[PDB]
Amino acid sequence: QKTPQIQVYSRHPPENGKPNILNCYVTQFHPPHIEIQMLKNGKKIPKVEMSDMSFSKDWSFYILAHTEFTPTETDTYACRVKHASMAEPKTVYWDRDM
Amino acid sequence: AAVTQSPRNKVAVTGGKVTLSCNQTNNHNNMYWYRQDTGHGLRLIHYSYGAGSTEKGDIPDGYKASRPSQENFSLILELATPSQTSVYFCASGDEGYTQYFGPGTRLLVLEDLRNVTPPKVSLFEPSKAEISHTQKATLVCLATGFYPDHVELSWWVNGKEVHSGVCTDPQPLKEQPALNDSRYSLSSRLRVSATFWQNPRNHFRCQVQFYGLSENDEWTQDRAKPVTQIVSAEAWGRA
Amino acid sequence: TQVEQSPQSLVVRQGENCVLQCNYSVTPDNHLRWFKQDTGKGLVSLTVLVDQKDKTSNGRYSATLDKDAKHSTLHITATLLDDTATYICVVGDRGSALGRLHFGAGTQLIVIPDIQNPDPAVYQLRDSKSSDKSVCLFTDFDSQTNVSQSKDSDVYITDKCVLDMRSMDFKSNSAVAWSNKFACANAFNNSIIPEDTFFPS
Amino acid sequence: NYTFRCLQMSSFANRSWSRTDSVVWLGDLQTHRWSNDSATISFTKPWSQGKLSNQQWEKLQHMFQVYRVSFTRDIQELVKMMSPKEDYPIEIQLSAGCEMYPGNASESFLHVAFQGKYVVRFWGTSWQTVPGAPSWLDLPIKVLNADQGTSATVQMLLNDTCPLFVRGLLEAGKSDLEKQEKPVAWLSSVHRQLVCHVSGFYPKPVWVMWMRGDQEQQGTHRGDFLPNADETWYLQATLDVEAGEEAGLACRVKHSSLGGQDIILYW
Ligand SMILES: *[C@@H]1O[C@H](CO[C@@H]2O[C@@H](C)[C@@H](O)[C@@H](O)[C@@H]2O)[C@@H](O[C@@H]2O[C@H](CO)[C@@H](O[C@@H]3O[C@H](CO[C@H]4O[C@H](CO)[C@@H](O)[C@H](O)[C@@H]4O)[C@@H](O)[C@H](O[C@H]4O[C@H](CO)[C@@H](O)[C@H](O)[C@@H]4O)[C@@H]3O)[C@H](O)[C@H]2NC(C)=O)[C@H](O)[C@H]1NC(C)=O
Ligand SMILES: CCCCCCCCCCCCCC[C@@H](O)[C@@H](O)[C@@H](N)CO[C@H]1O[C@H](CO)[C@H](O)[C@H](O)[C@H]1O
Ligand SMILES: CCCCCCCCCCCCCCCC(=O)O
Ligand SMILES: *[C@@H]1O[C@H](CO)[C@@H](O)[C@H](O)[C@H]1NC(C)=O
Ligand SMILES: *[C@@H]1O[C@H](CO)[C@@H](O)[C@H](O)[C@H]1NC(C)=O
Repeated sequence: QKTPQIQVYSRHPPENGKPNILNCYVTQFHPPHIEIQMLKNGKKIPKVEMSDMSFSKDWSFYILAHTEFTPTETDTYACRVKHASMAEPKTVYWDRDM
Repeated sequence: AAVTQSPRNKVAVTGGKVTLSCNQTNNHNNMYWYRQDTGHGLRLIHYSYGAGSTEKGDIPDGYKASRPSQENFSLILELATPSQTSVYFCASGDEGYTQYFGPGTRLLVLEDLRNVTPPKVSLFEPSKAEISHTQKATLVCLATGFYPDHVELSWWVNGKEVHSGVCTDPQPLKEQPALNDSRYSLSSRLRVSATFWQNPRNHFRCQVQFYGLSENDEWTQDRAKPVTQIVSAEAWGRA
Repeated sequence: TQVEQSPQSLVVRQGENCVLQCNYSVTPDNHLRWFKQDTGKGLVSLTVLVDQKDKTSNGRYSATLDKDAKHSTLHITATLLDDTATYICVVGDRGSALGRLHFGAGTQLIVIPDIQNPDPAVYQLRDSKSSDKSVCLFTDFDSQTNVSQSKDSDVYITDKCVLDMRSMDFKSNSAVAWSNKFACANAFNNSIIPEDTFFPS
Repeated sequence: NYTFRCLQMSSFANRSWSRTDSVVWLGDLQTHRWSNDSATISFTKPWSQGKLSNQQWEKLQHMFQVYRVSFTRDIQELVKMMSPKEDYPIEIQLSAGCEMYPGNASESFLHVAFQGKYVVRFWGTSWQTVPGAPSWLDLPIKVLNADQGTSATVQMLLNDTCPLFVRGLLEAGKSDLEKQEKPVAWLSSVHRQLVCHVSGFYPKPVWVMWMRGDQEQQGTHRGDFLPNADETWYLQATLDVEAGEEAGLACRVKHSSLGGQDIILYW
C-alpha cells in the first residue's frame, strides 16, 4: 500500500475574473481504486474531466483531474482524495500562486 | 499414464450416501470429475489442482468433492437422488492440456430397493445337429429373473476369459413388459469349433456379475438379501 | 452448447466409408480431439488436431480441422464391425492445464456386418444341469433378415446379435428363443425367415 | 529515440468481480485507450492506426479482445491453483512494447508486476521470474510455459508486429511528435520562497533558473514535470531568499520553441 501525493496548479497565469483551467495531479498510489473530487468553497464542482489512469516506471499509479475555473478574490478551490491507504480524506487547497 | 475408478458399478437408494473414488499413480497435480448422460456430452462436476484444493465445476449442485492426497480424488453424493443416475468419468493431468481418462463408473439411484433380485443362470449345450451341419458348437447362457438391469455377463474357458466368438444381447429384455418394476432376462452366445467342444478337458463357464445391495443396506423382507454377487453356470466338453 | 456434431446417428454396411462432422463456437480453440466410445466402455483417443489448418491419420482413421471455419471432420475408410460406437468431439480452449474441455454429444455409428455364406438354421440346445429345460437358437442368417419380437408375452425372443470368431475370420448373426409354456419348429413363426431355413430332427 | 508502451492494469476484487483497463504511449503522447466498458480499442490520435491496413488492425484488435477475456480467467484459475497461498484482492500490471533506435535497431520488453512488484517477464521463448520474486510463482510460470501456442504468438508480437507497427506510427505521427509549443511563465511567493511557474511547453526538455545579472542562483530548487490536459507540461522552480532581497532577481527560461529569444521575468 502507498500514499497519494496531490498537486494543484493552473494551466494559465492566474488573473481574477479571467477564465482558466485548474489541474489536480494525483500520483504514487496503490491500489488504483481512488475517489477524486475538485472542490470550490467546500461544494463539489459538477463537470470535472478525468484523464485515463496510467502508471510510472515504479508501477505506481497516476491520474490528472482538471476543470474550468475563474479565480476570484473571495473563492477558494481544492482537491479532495479518498484512498484505502488513508484513514480520512486528504484535502490540499490551491495555493493562489500555482 | 493410467487412472482407476471404484466402484466400477453401483446400485443405490434415494437418500443414501454414495462415494465414487478415483486413484492415479502419475503424480498428476490436477484431477477432474465428469458425468455423461445420453443426450449431452461430458459435463464437469468438480476438480482439484492439488491435495487440499477442490473447486466447483459446471454442474456441482448435489456433489461434494474431496482431495485428501495427490493419489485420490473423491466424489461424494451425501443425499443420493434419482437425477444423479449417470455414468461418472474421472480424469487426471499435469501442467499440459491432456486429461487422462478413467474407465467410467455406472450409478443407478432407485426410489426403493424392494424389487431387487439376483439372476438365475443356465448354460445350454451345443446341438448335435449344429455340430454336424456346421463343424461349430454354439453354447448359450441365460441370466433371468434379475432386477435392476446392472449385470456384466462374461465367458470363461479353463479359468481364462474369452472374448473371441462371443455375443451378448445389447440390452436385457423384460419378463413382464406390462409391470413398472419388471424383472429382466439376458442371453449370450459363445461359438467355438466342434473339436474344441468335443475335447472333454475344456471347462466352459458363463458368469454373471450382479450389482445390488451393499452389506450396509437395511433389509426388511423375509427372502435372502439381494447383494452384489456372482452367479454362474458351467459345463465340460464331451466327444 | 458450443460443440455440435452431425449426423446424430448413422447405419453403414461393413466396407463402406463415412464422414463424421463437428462444428463449434468455442473461443479460443487450441486443439480438437476425437474420442471413440464402445457400448459400455470408456473413451479411447483417435487423434488430436492443433493447427489452423491441420490434418492427421491413424491407420483407417483420418481427420481434418479448419480453425477459421471452426469445423472438423473424421473419415473412417473401410469400416469394420468393431467401429460400431459413439464418436465424441472435444475442443480445448487453452494449450495448458488452465483450459476447459467442451464435449460434443456424439455421432452414433452402427455397422452392419457382411455375411458372405449364409446357412440359416434353427437348432435346439439342452440345459447342462437339467435336461427337461431348453432354448431354440436361430443362427446363420444374413443381415437382410429381421428377427421379430414374440407373439406371446410368456414366450421370450431376443433381438439379433453378431459374433466374430477372430481366428477363423468368421461372423454369424444369432438369436435365442425360449418359453416355460412350445417347440422350435413353431418358435420363430412371427419372423419373416428365409424359406430355405434348416429345421433339423 | 522513442519508446512504445502498452500499460495494462487489472484488479481482481474477489473470485467473481474483475476489470482490465489499458493505455498506450509513444514517448509522452497517448495513442490508444481500452476501458473495461469498451468492447474495442479506441484511438486517441488521428494517426493511431499507424501504417496498418483496416483488415490488419481488425485481426490485431480481435487478438486483443480474445486475450483480455482469456487473461481474466487464467489469473482467476491461477489463484485457485495457488490457494490458500494467495487470495484476492489481486493487482496485476503489464508493461509491454519496444524502444526504437536509429537504423534497424529495437529492443522489445514485456514485464509483469504482482501487487506493485515486478516479478515476471517474457524473455527469449518463455516466461521467467526476475531476481526478488517469491518462489511460489514457479508453478504459474511452469503452467504458462506449457502453453506453446501463447509463446509463439508473444514472440511474434515482441519480435515483429510491435517494432514494425511503431515505425508506422513514427512516420504517421511526425507533426504531432515533433510539435513545438511555447511556455508561459509567471512569478509568485509564499524567509520567503519565490516561485517561477512555467506552463504550456512541449517537448519536455526545458531550462529554468533564478538569476541576478548573469549569475545563476545555485539555490534554485527545480520541481517535477506535471502534465497539463492539452498534452503540454508544467514546471516550477523555487528559490529561498531574505525578506526585502527580491530586488534584482529574474527568472530565465530556455526552450526549443522560443529560438534564441529567452523569457526573462524580473521582480
Ligand atoms: C524472438 O526473439 C528471441 C530473442 O529476443 C529477445 O527476447 C524477445 C522476446 C524480446 O524481449 C527481444 O527484445 C529480445 O531481444 C528469440 O529467442 C531465442 O530463441 C532461440 C531458439 O529459438 C534460443 O536458442 C536456444 O538457446 C539454448 C541455450 O541458450 C541459453 O544460453 C544463451 C547464452 O548464449 C542465453 O542467452 C539464453 O537465455 C539461454 O539461457 C540452446 O541450447 C538451444 O540449442 C538447441 O537447439 C537448437 C535448435 O533450435 C540446436 O541448434 C542446438 O544444437 C541445441 O540442440 C537454442 O539454440 C535463444 O536462446 C533465444 N534467445 C534468447 C536471448 O533468449 C526467439 O527465437 C525469437 N522468436 C521468433 C519467433 O522470431
Ligand atoms: C496469481 C498468479 C500470478 C500470475 C502472473 C503471471 C503473469 C502472466 C500474465 C500473461 C499470461 C498470458 C495470458 C493469456 C494466455 O494465458 C492465454 O489465455 C491466451 N493467450 C489465449 O491462449 C489460447 O488461445 C490462443 C489463440 O489466440 C492459442 O490457441 C493458445 O494456445 C491458447 O492457450
Ligand atoms: C497496439 C494497441 C494494443 C492495445 C491493447 C494492449 C494491452 C495489453 C498489452 C499486453 C500484451 C500481452 C501480450 C499477450 C498476447 C497473447 O497472449 O495473445
Ligand atoms: C466483490 O467485490 C465488489 C467490489 O469490491 C463488490 O461490489 C461485490 O459485492 C463483491 N462480490 C462478492 C461475491 O463478494
Ligand atoms: C468488465 O467486462 C466484462 C466483460 O467484458 C464484464 O463481464 C465485467 O462485469 C466487467 N467488469 C466491470 C467491473 O465492469
